[PDB]
Amino acid sequence: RAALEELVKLQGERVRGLKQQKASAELIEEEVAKLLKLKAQL
Amino acid sequence: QVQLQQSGAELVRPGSSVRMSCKAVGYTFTDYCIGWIKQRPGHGLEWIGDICPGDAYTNDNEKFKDKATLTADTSSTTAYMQLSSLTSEDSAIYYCARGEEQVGLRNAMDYWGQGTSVTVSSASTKGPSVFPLAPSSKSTSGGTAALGCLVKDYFPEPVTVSWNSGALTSGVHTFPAVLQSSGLYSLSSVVTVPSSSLGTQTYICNVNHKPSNTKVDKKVEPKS
Amino acid sequence: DIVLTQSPASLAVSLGQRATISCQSQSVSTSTYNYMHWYQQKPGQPPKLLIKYASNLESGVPARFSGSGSGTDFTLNIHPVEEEDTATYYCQHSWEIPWTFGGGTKLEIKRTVAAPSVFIFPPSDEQLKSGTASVVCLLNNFYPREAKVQWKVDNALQSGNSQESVTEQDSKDSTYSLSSTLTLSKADYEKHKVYACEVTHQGLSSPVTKSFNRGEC
Repeated sequence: RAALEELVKLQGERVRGLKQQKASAELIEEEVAKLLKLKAQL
Repeated sequence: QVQLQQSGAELVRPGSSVRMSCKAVGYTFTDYCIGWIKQRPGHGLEWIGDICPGDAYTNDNEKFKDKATLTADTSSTTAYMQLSSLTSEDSAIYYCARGEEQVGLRNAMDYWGQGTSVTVSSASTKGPSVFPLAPSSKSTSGGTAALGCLVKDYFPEPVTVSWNSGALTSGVHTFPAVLQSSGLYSLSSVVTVPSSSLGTQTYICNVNHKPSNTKVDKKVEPKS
Repeated sequence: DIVLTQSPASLAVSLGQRATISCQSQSVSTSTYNYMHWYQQKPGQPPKLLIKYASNLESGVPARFSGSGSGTDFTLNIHPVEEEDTATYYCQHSWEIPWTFGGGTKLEIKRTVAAPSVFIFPPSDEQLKSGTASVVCLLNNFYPREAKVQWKVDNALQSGNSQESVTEQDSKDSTYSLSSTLTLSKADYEKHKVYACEVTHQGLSSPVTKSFNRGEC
């Protein structure tokens, strides 16, 4: 679980960084969808 | 319940700096960004910037680069906005609103604060004079008469008016304030009542002007 | 920045009919989501979110409100329209920084013609002590908003010495009210007798005048 929690924490910081970098809205969707996928496993 | 509790109205001089607060409760403070919105007559709504608490960063509007500064205090779950180099163009109502999830999609703003009115002026605070609008003696015996209160010469906005301590609300019209040429505001508040009640029933307008600590209870009766 | 063009800027719709507000801009949609949102703002109140992501109705918001469209065109629909729906409606994108709003659409509720009840008020003796006389004319609960208030003092038409205020459309009976204040100096006021307020409105088949005599009980 701790290994899976590490993935969610990291992916959640991925979508944050991309927001700070003012990346496109399309990219944010994809990465939020990744986080959603990971959260469903926890 | 999610609530965004903003600070009170402010009257400040041109060239000065002001700082307002936004207390957010009912949800995890660091999971959402908070948007700041500017509203002044004739300019609709305008996005000032977002604050994203926790590992705090901001989403910036270039038009408000040196004008607005967004900060946050996670421990007290309070967001702050500071407006500097204030001019008349900064006179507006400012809302804070809960925006997107920090790790979620781009979003709208669902929960809003009640707003903080900022008046940029060099004019002094002045309490209003309250004058009766006495019901006409020409009032139809079994019909409807009108009476009210004239609230004149005050600054700044707003004044609040109730009737009989808020018990009388039906038929009440409190008109929007009009800016007189003297730079002072003025408005009226009227109410329609049965003509058979003019000589027997009590009608008192409750005028309140917070910026000058002015509270006036004016009884309105037929002029004899 | 991204410009949101709303149309119309103002709208008048009868009870039970349909309100259609449009918002046009550059594409603020992906292939999956549409990042356009709708707000309602009534006078004296903060704006209230109605629709997020083009067509998702917020909980608590009546089903009479609906949204549609994608990419460059979005429409807000209100059906049926009710008295309490009088407000300004805004569109807003969350596509890319900065977020911007549309110009806004002022929705007026249309109703049957109502003639104004007219009342005139002489200045109080308390005010006269200060050296200023204010004469007020009241136009109560009328529709449409258009009304003509003409001040007369001893049958002499006035100009440039009055200011009128109008209430927001009542969210229950869809009427308006109007107050007109005639401002005179104590000297100019006490040199005359007959003060009259003449009102011209669609609901009136003839101009209605209310008057009083200075000093008359």
